Amino acid sequence: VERDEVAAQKRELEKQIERLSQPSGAEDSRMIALAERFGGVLLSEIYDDITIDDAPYFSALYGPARHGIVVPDLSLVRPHLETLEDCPEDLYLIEGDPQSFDDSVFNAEEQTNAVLVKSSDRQWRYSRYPELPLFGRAARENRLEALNLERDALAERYATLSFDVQKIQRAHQAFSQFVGKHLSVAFDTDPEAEIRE
Amino acid sequence: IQSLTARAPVWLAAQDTLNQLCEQSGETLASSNDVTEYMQQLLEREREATVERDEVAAQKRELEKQIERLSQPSGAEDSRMIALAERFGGVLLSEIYDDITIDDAPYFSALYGPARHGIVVPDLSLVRPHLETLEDCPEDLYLIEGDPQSFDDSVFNAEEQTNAVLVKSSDRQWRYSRYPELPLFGRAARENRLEALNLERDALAERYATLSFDVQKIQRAHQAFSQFVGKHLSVAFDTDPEAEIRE
Amino acid sequence: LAYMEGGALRSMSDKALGALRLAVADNEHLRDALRLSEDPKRPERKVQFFIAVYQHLRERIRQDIIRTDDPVDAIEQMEIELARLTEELTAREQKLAI
Amino acid sequence: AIRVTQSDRDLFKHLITEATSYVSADYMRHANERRTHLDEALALRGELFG
Repeated sequence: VERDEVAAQKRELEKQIERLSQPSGAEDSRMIALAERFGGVLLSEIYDDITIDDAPYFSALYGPARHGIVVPDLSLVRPHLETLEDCPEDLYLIEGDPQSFDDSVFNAEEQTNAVLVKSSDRQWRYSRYPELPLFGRAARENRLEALNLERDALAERYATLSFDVQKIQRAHQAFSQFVGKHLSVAFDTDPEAEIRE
Repeated sequence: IQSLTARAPVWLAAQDTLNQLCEQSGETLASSNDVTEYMQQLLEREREATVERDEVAAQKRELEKQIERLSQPSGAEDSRMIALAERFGGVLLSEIYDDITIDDAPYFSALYGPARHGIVVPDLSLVRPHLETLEDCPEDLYLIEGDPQSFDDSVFNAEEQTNAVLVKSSDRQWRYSRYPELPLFGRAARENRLEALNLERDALAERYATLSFDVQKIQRAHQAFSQFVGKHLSVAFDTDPEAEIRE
Repeated sequence: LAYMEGGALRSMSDKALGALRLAVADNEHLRDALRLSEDPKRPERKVQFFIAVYQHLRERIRQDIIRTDDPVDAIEQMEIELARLTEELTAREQKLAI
Repeated sequence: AIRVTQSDRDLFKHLITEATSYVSADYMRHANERRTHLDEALALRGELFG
């Protein structure tokens, strides 16, 4: 039972690691296609290399808009807008130079472990610092390796339990054979004394 | 005859228990090795039935969590939002839109996007001192300014399109929302959908009950065989003494 | 039991009857049958008492949750129900509200 | 539910056991008595005829 339990957890970890499809941590290819259909680049691809120290700050700053396309024109989209049907239900678009992307328009003010952004007239948005930020990924290989460490720990535990079960089954077979061939005489006394008599 | 007579009663008791045991199962046993192989098949059935049981359990947990999100008071991220709604002089937006019809519900849900479950607060400067204290709140909190009692449509640079809505959120920013089905706002028929979910979850509860019963049956069958071999092998499958005594 | 002397058989029968008198105290049909059973010169009466007991149990099975007609087989299903119910009793602890 | 099922199981398991033992022991005692009668008949018959 225990080795089966560990195998199930290792399947869960393997599923989680597989969910890190590409490059290390899955990114939606459909968004890449959309970025191809309009002159621009995916925002995470622009900040995928920022430092891990500031990555949580940036992710808090952008909020839901983290996944969006940087299109400096905004004239290509409006005609094509009614043509978009396969796109994600909440599509986000930003205007700026993809090669040298100037700071997006946020009236952002930094709080303790949080950010406050005056998004629009009569709208403020408040967000706290997360972990595993969408920006500064740097492939976030360290998380993939932490998951690999956990997966390997589970694999090792599974290996030990399988070995133990094999040992137990071998002992069981030994006893089955014994009671199959010696039980009739087991624990009886030595016949030599009676023969002497 | 004395030896056979002393031996007989034990063999007979063992045979009665064995017959009861194997008849209780579908397969008929004939030897020690046979009993062992039946043990192994029993283990395999345990570890298959348990997997189906656990998977159905996962679905049931997801269903209850989904139902629970739609419950109260105006189904939302209720964990903190209710207290956050009263700690400022505001009203939850989804509660203001409690009464909207099913036809305008998808439109409004697309329009307001992530901000559907924000709070209306007419000044937004009175929160500025309170804000630093917010360490216990959803990771993205939305605040809107307007009259809570007769809130006017938030000034959006909105633009209706075929089955979708375009909005300019900021200079050099736009959002495009496609009409969802079965939205947040209009929490009159969203009770209709949670009714559908209750009907769905009933079946999962029933099926899970049957699977758990089956697993328990298998476990007790293994317990019975173990008890048997603990108390029984000394004379199992031996030759019948009635015959030999008669001879 | 075929390999036992009559004294032990009578001892078991007597002690079983002692238990039965208490077990069957309240019922009347079974009590009448048991009363009738104790004359050694009319053996079939005892099997008739046994039949009465089995029928009486079969009425009480509550087949809403059980299906076996034979009570002896129904014991296992009651055992399974106890195990399953004790397992469901475990815990949920997702407690947070207004 | 656990309470109700506990009561039902206890009642069944005790009453069935007592009924079964009380009936079966007497049944077997009658079987043995018949065997003894047959053995006695055959023995006395044998020696009488011889």
